[PDB]
Amino acid sequence: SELDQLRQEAEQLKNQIRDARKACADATLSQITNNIDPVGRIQMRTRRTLRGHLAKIYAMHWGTDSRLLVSASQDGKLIIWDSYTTNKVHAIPLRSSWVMTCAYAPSGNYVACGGLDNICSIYNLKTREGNVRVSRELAGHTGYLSCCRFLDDNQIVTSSGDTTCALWDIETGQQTTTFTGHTGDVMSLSLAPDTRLFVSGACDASAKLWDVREGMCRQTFTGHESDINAICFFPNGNAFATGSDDATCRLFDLRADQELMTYSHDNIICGITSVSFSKSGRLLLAGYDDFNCNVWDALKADRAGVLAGHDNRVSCLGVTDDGMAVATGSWDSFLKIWN
Amino acid sequence: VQLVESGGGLVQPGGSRKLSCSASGFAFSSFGMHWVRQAPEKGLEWVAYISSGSGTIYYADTVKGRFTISRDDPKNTLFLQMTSLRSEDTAMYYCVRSIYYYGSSPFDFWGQGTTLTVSSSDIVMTQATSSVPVTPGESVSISCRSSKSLLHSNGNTYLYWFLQRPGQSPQLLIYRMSNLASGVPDRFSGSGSGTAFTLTISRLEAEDVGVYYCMQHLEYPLTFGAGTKLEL
Amino acid sequence: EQLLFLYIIYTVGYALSFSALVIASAILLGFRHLHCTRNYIHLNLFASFILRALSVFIKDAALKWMYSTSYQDSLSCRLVFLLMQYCVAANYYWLLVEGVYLYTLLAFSVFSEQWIFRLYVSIGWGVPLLFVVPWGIVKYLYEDEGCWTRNSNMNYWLIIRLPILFAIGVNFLIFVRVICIVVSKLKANLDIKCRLAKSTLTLIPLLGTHEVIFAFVMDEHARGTLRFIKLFTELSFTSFQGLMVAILYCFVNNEVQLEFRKSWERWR
Amino acid sequence: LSAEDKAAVERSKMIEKQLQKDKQVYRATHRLLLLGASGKSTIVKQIFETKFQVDKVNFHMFDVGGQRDERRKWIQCFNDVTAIIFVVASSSTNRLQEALNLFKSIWNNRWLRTISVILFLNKQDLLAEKVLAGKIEDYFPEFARYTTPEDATPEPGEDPRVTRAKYFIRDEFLRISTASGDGRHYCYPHFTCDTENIRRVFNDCRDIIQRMHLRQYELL
Amino acid sequence: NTASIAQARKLVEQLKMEANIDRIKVSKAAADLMAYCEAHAKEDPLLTPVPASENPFRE
Amino acid sequence: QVQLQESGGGLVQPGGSLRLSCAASGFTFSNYKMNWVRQAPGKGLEWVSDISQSGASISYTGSVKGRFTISRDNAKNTLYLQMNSLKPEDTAVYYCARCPAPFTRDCFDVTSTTYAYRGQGTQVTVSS
Repeated sequence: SELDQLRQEAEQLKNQIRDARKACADATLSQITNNIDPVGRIQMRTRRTLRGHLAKIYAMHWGTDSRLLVSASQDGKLIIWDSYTTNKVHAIPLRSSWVMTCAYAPSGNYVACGGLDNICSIYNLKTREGNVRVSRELAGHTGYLSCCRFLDDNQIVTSSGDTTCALWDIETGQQTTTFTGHTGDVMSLSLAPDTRLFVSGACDASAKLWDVREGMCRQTFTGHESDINAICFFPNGNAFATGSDDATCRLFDLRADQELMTYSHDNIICGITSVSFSKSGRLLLAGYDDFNCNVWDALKADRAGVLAGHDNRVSCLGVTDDGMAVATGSWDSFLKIWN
Repeated sequence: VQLVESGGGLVQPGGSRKLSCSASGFAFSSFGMHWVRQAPEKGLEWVAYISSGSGTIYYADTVKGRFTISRDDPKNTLFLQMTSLRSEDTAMYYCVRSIYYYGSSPFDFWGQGTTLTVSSSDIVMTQATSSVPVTPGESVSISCRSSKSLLHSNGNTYLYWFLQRPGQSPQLLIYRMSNLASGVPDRFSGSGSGTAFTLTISRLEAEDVGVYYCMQHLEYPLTFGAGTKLEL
Repeated sequence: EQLLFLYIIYTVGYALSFSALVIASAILLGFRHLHCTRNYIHLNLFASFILRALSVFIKDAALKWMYSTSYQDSLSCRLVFLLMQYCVAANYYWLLVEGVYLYTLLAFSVFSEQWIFRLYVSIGWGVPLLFVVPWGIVKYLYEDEGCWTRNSNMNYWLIIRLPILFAIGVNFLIFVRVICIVVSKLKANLDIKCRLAKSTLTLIPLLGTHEVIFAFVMDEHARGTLRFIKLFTELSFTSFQGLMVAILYCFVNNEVQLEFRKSWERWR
Repeated sequence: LSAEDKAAVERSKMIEKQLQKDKQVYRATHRLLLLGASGKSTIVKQIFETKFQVDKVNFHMFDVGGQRDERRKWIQCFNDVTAIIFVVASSSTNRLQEALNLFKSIWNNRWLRTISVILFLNKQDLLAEKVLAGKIEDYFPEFARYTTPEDATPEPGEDPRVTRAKYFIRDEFLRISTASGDGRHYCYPHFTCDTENIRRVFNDCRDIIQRMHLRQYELL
Repeated sequence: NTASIAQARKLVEQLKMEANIDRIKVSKAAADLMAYCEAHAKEDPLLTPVPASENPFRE
Repeated sequence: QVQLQESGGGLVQPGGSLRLSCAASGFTFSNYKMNWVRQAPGKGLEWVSDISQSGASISYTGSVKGRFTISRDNAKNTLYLQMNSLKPEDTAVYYCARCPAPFTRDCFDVTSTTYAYRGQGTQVTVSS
């Protein structure tokens, strides 16, 4: 039964990796940041309330212009808001009503949305024929789609419920590579700022780091007790934050291949369903599941800010590319923008 | 894409007619729509305006009462009723597309147009000059001045540029005085500041000679300049 | 001799009841979250009370303040009399609106919400006008009196009553059907006495059916202090209904309760 | 002040009015989640999406036969679903216990805490000849102490013991349902089997509607 | 049983690849992130407050 | 890592006894309700037992109640299953599982042999 020997070097390799991580975790983050000054309870308010969605706002995404933002509701509605004039720039009916994610191309010319039909639909915004239309039906996944993010106007990276992330050439219509290796459904992928690599958190408590071109994993991290719901790379592209059903967040630093901090509290017992850093990084927006969102001092793991606002599950979150606000889309069908 | 105006031609003074615009190939209903007139060998001027969903009509002083504007979205076709006709209306009329949201490019397509023949306060736009001799290869700088500031309190400066080649409908080139249009080569580039504006064309070549119109959109009525002719 | 003491003791109580009722209207108004077309039927109905208790409280000075100090028999009297005698039908028709919406929810399943709500605000405000304007015509032309006095004839004070009787009858009937369907659910399911006690005693004060609880035989309790007993029962039940609709649909409603709980949660 | 943003706001209010229109067409359609282990091809008599109608009331039923069998995430989606058609077989391999723990999980989930289930116990007749010609106690022991309560109307002709088995299964599921959270939601267990179960779904939807309204009015 | 054979082989090669990488001290990582946060700490409108003119959601 | 080691199991005669056990690292063992699952050769899987956070509320499959017993020492972070009066049909691989998320009465564990928070499994054979 040579497989037993296989498991044997597997477990000794796990022991070797953990021992090396002990040899690399020789002073935790909280030890040295202790000497630094606090921040103070940030008194963020609402600034706008976007109210046009017939069903739970399940996903959201700003645009690079830091004014427009797309939002997807599971009544089957993908609507592009302008914030300042709070106007419904576009409102898009979908081929199927159940969607778990929207995406806004950094060029601003496309949006992408997908969900329980496994497909990623990419819609052309800046068409010259008037109304917006679905440019591409990226249909190769076997489970549902949970996150989609744009590299550029032509290639999309999409994580599914079949435990595979993927890279598609949008123009071609077929998948560039299949980032396979996970054991639980991928729940959130986060592109590195340089788009040379990206993290993905899944329902096996493990976060994987891949190489966008070689099409193969490069690291796995495990410091979170339960399924990973949300993930967001640091502005550096060196660390990332993960949020899980354990009701805590974790910093996974990419160079040290391990964890740095935990964001936990005695009161919180609800699975956090969204996460994202601010632009600088010193704050961390964790959209919890007791209807609130918390603002964690990422370098202190204290709770500073509390954005309450909502009257249901906050199912998405995202800061502007210029750090101008936070959009929170809950299950009460309101997007609250916060300065 | 396909804005075919029709109905024009001969008229008697003070008579009546019904100009139409068969508009096909796009999202007709979502498009606000304009009409614009050009006296046979004079500049441009906006005539009448309807909105999306027929929800707001605007008229220029010279045409209110005498002109009617309407649309038929199911038939996908615009309409203008000419009544109380004067001699100053023997001109070519252009059915005009325009859509307004954040970052849009209105006036994105002016139809072919049709001529009408009938025979017996604002923001003033100072053009550069009617005609300017020019040859290919170098860079040209068409100037423009405004009576008021076109820059708004919101942040946008509301000036548009159009180019008319001989014997065809003019084309939008720049919108909000800085932003290039779709299908228009980087060769053209407009800019300016409050009540001072310019269209600069580098690498000038053929397919570039015509009339250059400097119009505004800060408020209704919509104004124009006479149009700077360029040559060969 | 004595019921005057009841009136002058409950004047402030009824004013503060009006106050609690407008307070409950404000609570169902402001939150932006308790808003729903089920609550706009409520939130106006409370105003139809606010139209009444204004009358019996601020009409009181029509018999005290002006009689504390004959020309007043101009419009300035009968117009305020019509204000009161119209707000009465406004109340007795907003109770009917609430009932008809109850039946609309619990009966049929395909109908536009905003359209039906506009139809209800009409049927709740117009109809008292549409049958108090003929009262205006008659009591202006055919038997007009000073300040439009109590009851000129048998069939000419029928004007204000017969449609109000229709409203009260429809409220009772829809109440009976609501209770029939409630108990049908309850005994079709997989201690009821508390259930039906609390249920019906909440369903009656809202629909305003108590009047037809003690309205079988008339013109026989007119002696032996029985007339004053009837006055006490009817006046107390009506002057309580204003407090009670608010108390049972604005203070004991779990939705507004959890709204206040979360609001205080949001008050650090 | 809305110089060119006036036309923007005009198109915004036009699209917002469109949002009102499809609010009319949404709040009046019944989203129900199929959850299999049939009639779904017949319940659309009138691939994943399935739209149909009963008494001018329109039903949008989502089947989920396209996912991997780890549901703890792609089921939260249906917290706003009207009902869950929980199509479970009557002949159990141990199918009845897996179905039982699936039903229990659905009932207990924090998002589906307030969703009524419609239980369909398929193939009851097939179970009838299966357990008649030759078993139940071989999987559930407490079937030996069980007898049909007098408030259970049988289908005449078959064995009271077959009816006893059917109602034992139904009594297990309703013990689940009542064991926690009768305050918000209720199981409506039918006994499928080739009739119009569409009528059963429709009547149960009416029952759930009326119960929710009576519960906001503080009556039920 | 060969599915587990293949999966164990692929898992173990992946373990080898992830084990034979460089790895830096959490002292280095934490100091780097702290320096980044203290540098770009006057350049983000979420943590860093901005007057009510150019917080263009205000009104 | 959320790892669940199991121990105990082998060839035993019918009617015997056995105490298969589970040592779990990688979570606060208190917060979840544990499980025992099994796969009998030629068959899929099935769930056998349940024990809550405190272990107060417990459950079994019909064909093992009274016979088998499930206990958990949260202080020692371990889950025990005492099998007694076994049967030839009880030969199967036994996996110690934990429910996906904490502080809940919800569980989605058994699968088409595709689940993340179960141990590797101990064989248990009951034959001569």
